[PDB]
Amino acid sequence: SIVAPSISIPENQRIPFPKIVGRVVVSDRIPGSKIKLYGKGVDQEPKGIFKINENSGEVSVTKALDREAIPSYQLQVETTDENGKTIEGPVDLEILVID
Ligand SMILES: [Zn+2]
Repeated sequence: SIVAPSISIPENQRIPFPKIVGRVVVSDRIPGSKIKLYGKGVDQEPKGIFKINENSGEVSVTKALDREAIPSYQLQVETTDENGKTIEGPVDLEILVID
């Protein structure tokens, strides 16, 4: 299955970016299936704020966040085969921007 623990990121982080801020773990995971991340903050506006290493499942933020602008994000994570076809998923990844 997929484990996607919730992340809290303080607003106003300093460089450098990107910063790893968590990882998704499957563990009993398929060769060489990939972990995919989607949603507002990734491939829907605002685009490119978060990304995932499709192998390690480490999630990274790409810039400093402002809690007053968006105080939280809710993304979807899944595992795919080499062809991006869904195996496991989706499951929420919640990201809270803390004061
Ligand atoms: Zn503050």
